[PDB]
Amino acid sequence: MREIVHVQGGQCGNQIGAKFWEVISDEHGIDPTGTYCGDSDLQLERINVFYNEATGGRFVPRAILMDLEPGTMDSVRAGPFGQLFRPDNFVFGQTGAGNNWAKGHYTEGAELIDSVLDVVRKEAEGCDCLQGFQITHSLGGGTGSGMGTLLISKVREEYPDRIMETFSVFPSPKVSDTVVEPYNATLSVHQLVENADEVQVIDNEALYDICFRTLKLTTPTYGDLNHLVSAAMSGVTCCLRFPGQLNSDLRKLAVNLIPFPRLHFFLIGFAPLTSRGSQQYRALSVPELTQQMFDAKNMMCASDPRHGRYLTASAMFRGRMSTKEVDEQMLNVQNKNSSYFVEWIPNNMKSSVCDIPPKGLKMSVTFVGNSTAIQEMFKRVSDQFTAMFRRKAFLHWYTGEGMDEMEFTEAESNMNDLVSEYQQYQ
Amino acid sequence: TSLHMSKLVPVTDLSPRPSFRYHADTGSLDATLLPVDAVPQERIGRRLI
Ligand SMILES: Nc1nc2c(ncn2[C@@H]2O[C@H](COP(=O)(O)OP(=O)(O)O)[C@@H](O)[C@H]2O)c(=O)[nH]1
Repeated sequence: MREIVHVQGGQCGNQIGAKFWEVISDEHGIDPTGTYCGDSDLQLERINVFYNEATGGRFVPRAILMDLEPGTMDSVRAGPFGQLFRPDNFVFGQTGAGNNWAKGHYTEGAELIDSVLDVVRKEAEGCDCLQGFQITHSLGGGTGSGMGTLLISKVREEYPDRIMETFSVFPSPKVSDTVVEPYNATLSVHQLVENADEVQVIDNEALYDICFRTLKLTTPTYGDLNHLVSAAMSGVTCCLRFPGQLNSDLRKLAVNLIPFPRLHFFLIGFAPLTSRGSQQYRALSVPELTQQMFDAKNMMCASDPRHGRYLTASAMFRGRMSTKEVDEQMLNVQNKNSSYFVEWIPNNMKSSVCDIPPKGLKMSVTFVGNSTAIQEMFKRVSDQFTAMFRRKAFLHWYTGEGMDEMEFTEAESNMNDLVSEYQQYQ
Repeated sequence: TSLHMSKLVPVTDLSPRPSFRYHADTGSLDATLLPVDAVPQERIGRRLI
């Protein structure tokens, strides 16, 4: 019935589409050549949520590749699980947005958008119905942040009532790649705030923090960081394909985590993540899942939630597991950490149960938490935005192809008042 | 006679003469099911390190 349409833009998007669809193929038993193995009913009884039967018995992804340079699509095609994707869903740009938001958006975001939205329309309307879109990209890049946001604008205008899920990785304050760093962040934010339903915040230095401090890796590559995000976004959507005792889809998450439609920014995490040093030494119990999860060393955002206040929460569990230890732990957090939760909403979190746990783990949990700790992220992006916008630095790359000064002034104007309205619920 | 003994068909074989050298039949790269009729092609990509 319902299908989630994955769109992935930028070279972070094309890599995250290869790694998210190989953990989906891992649950579903999808052979890399396209077939199925595993001999179980529960995978294929909802296979239409992600996969389309292609009259050969093979299951193709509902994934929309997106980039402005063909090198990063050659790498994901040559890699394992790369022959799953339909080549027509690949769109090829030739010039490329070189870390530049403006030329990513307007004048090399226009000649490709008329063909990639032709792909999206061909794929979505071919299905009988929709459940929503899920666009994963980067907001520090050129093409994933420039025209990845412009697709978000046009499919929202065309299809307004469908959900707008978007996993977006942000600038890292500590490690500074893409040296024109806050311009790409801020220009994408003041569009995405009023023109999305659910934004999930990923930050690469938080993912480095969970590799080093809880997973005990020595050399974490980009493959491990990509694999960690794929844990979370598979667990957010685990009930769309597997049954449960208390069922929740993406619209379930939107209606509960959002008190006011303007604020929809969340911290995301997955449990459990430990090394082989402590793999055998720990009980996989429901209190152990939630005590490890409610801390700063498991969030995928570089904002400490102890500095703010959890406005709304949602713990979405997985596996064969008792329902009393769900709600008793989700109320013990309120009775213990009462000051870390807002007072004018009682029972701030939502439970959900997916009966099928992930591969090799008997029980897991994902978490979507709307807090005011997102605000300290936006001050730490803005104080570098205005530090180099006052002194007119690097703006000849931004005014020579279509913008003016007013669009830049509206950029911090539309996110500093996001900061101010995060203050009023603190 | 150059015709047959009983009924009128020529008997002396035939004398053919082609016009040109007759090459380039334009072997089409599409079959009756029209995929492309693929042969191993070239990658136009970066070195796959
Ligand atoms: N989470 C994640 N971030 C990445 C990955 N690769 C690159 N990045 C980040 O994305 C930034 C580079 O942006 P990029 O995607 O190359 O620009 P674009 O191709 O024009 O969209 C760097 O600062 C990296 O920190 C990845 O595989 N995963």
